[PDB]
Amino acid sequence: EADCGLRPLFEKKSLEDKTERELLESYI
Amino acid sequence: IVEGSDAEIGMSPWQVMLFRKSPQELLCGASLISDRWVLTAAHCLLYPPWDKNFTENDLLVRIGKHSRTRYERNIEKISMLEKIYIHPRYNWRENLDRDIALMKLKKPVAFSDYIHPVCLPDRETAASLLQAGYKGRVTGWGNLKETGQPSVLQVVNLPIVERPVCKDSTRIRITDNMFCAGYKPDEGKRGDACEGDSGGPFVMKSPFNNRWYQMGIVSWGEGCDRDGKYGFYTHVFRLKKWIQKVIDQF
Amino acid sequence: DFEEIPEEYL
Ligand SMILES: *[C@@H]1O[C@H](CO)[C@@H](O)[C@H](O)[C@H]1NC(C)=O
Ligand SMILES: NCC(=O)c1ccc(Br)cc1
Ligand SMILES: NCC(=O)c1ccc(Br)cc1
Ligand code: NA
Ligand code: NA
Repeated sequence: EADCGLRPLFEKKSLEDKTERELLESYI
Repeated sequence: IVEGSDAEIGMSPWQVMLFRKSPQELLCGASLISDRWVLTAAHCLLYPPWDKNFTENDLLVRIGKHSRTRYERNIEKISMLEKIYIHPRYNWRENLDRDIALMKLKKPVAFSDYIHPVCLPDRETAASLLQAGYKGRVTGWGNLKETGQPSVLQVVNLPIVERPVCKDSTRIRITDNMFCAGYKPDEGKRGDACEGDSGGPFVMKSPFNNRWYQMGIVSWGEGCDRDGKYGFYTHVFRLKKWIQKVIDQF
Repeated sequence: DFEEIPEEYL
């Protein structure tokens, strides 16, 4: 649980997936 | 998933496939919330109108997958079920209110680049992020159109819809344990879950702590990707007290 | 439609 929601191939490497920015841009 | 795209490798490491042992087939999606607990929709396990009432021994969960049909040797992990728990007030008679179930695995699954749990929301994350217009992400191996099947996991981002619009789209009684998501006809963009996606996760990436949270469970829709219809999702936060009670007791 | 899984899981 302490490490939940942090993906090894993305957040843990500071790599972004191809569409997560679409989500961020909607959080106005 | 209709009008989605292929997932990236490791994009949804909490995604779980519910798999029928015999005949061998996809039943539903699901999600990994710890090394021994998997979250899904209750209707994936119990739906008397369709003579559906699975027991533990009928099912397997497959974790770490990308390909729908392949056995992904050295990547996926297959787990047997110790026990199924369905919300005691799940309403299969009327509207799938409280459409939630937990599955405890017989042995803990080892985490990897491909296998990692999603977070469940606290009250504040839910209040902040469950707002009309805010987008979440739905993933699954279900059909690509209502009337066909994907090679690999599909992903689509969809906006949460205002509750009055959700209610006015359907004759089904909508409850506070549900929310709906999808584009409106005038928005142009499209997308939806479809048959085989139910029980999988609707996730949002918190902009406060950069973690993924499971806000919904793919629950029901009338058709797939129809104009003026929306997909309905179990409101995970609203059912958190039951989730916690189950994990604490068992 | 699906590739057979290892017998150990069945
Ligand atoms: C589902 O099956 C279980 C096990 O056979 C049984 O205990 C339960 O009463 C059934 N539920 C319904 C609604 O038929
Ligand atoms: N007999 C159950 C039934 O007619 C039903 C219809 C729509 C939903 Br959503 C859930 C259940
Ligand atoms: N019959 C279409 C279908 O299975 C469906 C399930 C869940 C959502 Br959300 C949207 C559609
Ligand atoms: Na209505
Ligand atoms: Na629609």
